[PDB]
Amino acid sequence: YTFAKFSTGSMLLTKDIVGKSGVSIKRLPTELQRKFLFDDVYLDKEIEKVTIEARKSNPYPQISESSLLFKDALDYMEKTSSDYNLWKLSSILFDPVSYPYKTDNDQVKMALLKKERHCRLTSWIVSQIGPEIEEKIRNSSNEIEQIFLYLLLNDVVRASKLAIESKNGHLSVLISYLGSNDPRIRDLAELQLQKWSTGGCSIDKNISKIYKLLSGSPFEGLFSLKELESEFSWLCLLNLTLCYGQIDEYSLESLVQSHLDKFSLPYDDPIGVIFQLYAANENTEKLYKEVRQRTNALDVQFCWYLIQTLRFNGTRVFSKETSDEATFAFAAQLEFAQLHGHSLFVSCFLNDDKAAEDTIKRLVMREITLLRASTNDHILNRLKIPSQLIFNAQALKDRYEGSEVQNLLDLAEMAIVTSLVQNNELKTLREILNEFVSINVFEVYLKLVQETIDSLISGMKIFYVAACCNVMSQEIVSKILEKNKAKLLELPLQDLMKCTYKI
Amino acid sequence: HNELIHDAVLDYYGKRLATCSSDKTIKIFEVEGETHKLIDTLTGHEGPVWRVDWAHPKFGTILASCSYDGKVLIWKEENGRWSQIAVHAVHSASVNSVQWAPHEYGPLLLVASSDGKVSVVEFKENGTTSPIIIDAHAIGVNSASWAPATSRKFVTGGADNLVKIWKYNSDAQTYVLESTLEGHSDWVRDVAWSPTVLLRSYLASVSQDRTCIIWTQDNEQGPWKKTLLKEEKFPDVLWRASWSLSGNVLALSGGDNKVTLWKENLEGKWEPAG
Repeated sequence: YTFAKFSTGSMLLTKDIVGKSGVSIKRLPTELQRKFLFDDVYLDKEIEKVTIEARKSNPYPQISESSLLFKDALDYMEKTSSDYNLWKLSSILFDPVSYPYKTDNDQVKMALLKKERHCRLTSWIVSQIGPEIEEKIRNSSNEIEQIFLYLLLNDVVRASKLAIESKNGHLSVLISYLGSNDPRIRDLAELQLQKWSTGGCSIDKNISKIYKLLSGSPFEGLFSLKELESEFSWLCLLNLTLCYGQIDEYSLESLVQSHLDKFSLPYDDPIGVIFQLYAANENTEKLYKEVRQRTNALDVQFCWYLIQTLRFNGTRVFSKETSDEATFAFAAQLEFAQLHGHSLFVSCFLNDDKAAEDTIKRLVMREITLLRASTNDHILNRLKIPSQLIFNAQALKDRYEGSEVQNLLDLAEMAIVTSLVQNNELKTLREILNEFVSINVFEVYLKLVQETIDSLISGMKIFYVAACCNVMSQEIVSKILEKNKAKLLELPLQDLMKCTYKI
Repeated sequence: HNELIHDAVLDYYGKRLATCSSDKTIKIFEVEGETHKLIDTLTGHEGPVWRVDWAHPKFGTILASCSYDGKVLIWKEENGRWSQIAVHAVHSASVNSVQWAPHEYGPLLLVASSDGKVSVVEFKENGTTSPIIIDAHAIGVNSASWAPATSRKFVTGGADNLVKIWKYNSDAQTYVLESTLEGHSDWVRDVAWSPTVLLRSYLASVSQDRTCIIWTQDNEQGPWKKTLLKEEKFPDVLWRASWSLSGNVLALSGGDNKVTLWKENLEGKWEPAG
């Protein structure tokens, strides 16, 4: 026999005859594997990037402005880790570029922004493929092949130089065109290729490759580099499409898409996934959903961050429901990590007001104690946690540990019971007046000081146990003090012993 | 000496644990990571205490336990000294489950005994009990779990392999049965309603025939959907089945000495996690 249920603080107790209690306090294994999340500084700086506004259907906080960028996380990761690569590439493709220099008109601006982005993407790809190709150049035994490989590293100049040196001068000149998108050169190169591929008794295997690069359509083609699929990282070939490929005529997106249309990427590879989401443009969400059911390369946190960035930057569009789905999932992972402040922060990116309300409330009340320590916990409860919720939760924590100002801001009767000094009573009376049970009020008014009515009220309250008896005894004492004939008898009509002594 | 505790419960804030074993005693602990210091022992049952269950702290410190002696015993800590304030044994056999309602309902209790009964014990103004009982299952009831909601309902797992969903009705004043569900070949050990206020509702029904059916209702209308968590019998009989609050994770206590964990994926089907 075994037993196990989930805790309030979502964790698990099981039969365990090895402890002291006969159960085990198990810290639920958190899927959330990303170091900087457990450090509260990240969370503070992350809240600094947000503008919280109360809802239009309730007072609960939800995010109005976010300036979060893939860029921002990079400081908290190793520049060597694959994770860093994911976040970086994601920054390059999705975070807005700024172009500081003023531009004659705005379509120009747009064009510059495209060139900049393109240049960074292609410099980065070259960063990645770098060693692969350098290895390949190490092992080549043929100069023209080396020239080609230098083109694989998007180094037009060293290709040109080696050409020059290996006495391949004309080629060298031709090479200098790579990366200007001169359509003349494009159609000429392609022409030369058809002429060869119709007779052309023999053309060197790598010169044809280089001409194919000048053609602007290196796989899309009839002398196709597609077979290099088996000799190079998919990223390496994509570099070829992006650098040569037809830069001007295409948007970065539809260009990348063009390439992807020619080659299936491995399902599990995440830098692949990011390119696909980037290229998918018109239906990122569609693809994102597809990506979800196929692989786990994108983690809960990343998927949430992505969706949120794209949402708050106009970059892309996601369903309220998909954004909320992502948000739920991550908030939950966080709560499993006992990261309540952080889960709380994430919970605010919910679109559904009802759900936000519930989630937030439930968590704050269940976990108020921990959420009231440092200033990094203060800014937390100064997200826009409703005054009501915070004190209410705090009221609950007092009833359970065995407050009054919060109550002032049934239960009230029980509080009066616990209280059973004059100044405190007066303050309570003032609070009650401000708010404006009736029996208690009459009694208080009498104490501060019709009398029969107050008496009947107090008796009724007593009937409605220890506190009531105390109040009755107090009233008796007060009456005795006042006395110190028929009216007195009417008012009168251990306690029993006292009554007997009185009679 | 504590070779076989049957149930343990954690309080709202998780500072005070209450285990209950077969020697009839209910031990209360002040937990603190590694060190749960025994603070109490409670002897008032005439048989193995099957289950314990704290109430919402809105009602002070109350704990309703149910034991083999057919009696439900309500306890309460009072100035640091425990005292059996009430009792409710209108059940002619071993009482199995006892689970409080959502605190919005008042201080309602849910008892489920082998005499095929399930009661909902209100605690009035005098603190005295107001029992309104119903017949739940033929050959006995092993468990009964509450449902949250915003039209109240609960689930019951039977000894006739049924899983019933009852709802309150002002016309009847007694909970009227609204839907029963059939899918097990042996005593439905435990049934659990999930606290997920999300698009749909989830029920994990563990059973003796080593299955765990999951009843996912689309919404308020369209009936449930049968989904055998996995389609192979577990190496041994399953006992308990609990949902997680944040996340909708399912914990399964099989009689095979580990607890498994199952999460729903975008297929709609369930996958292990741990």
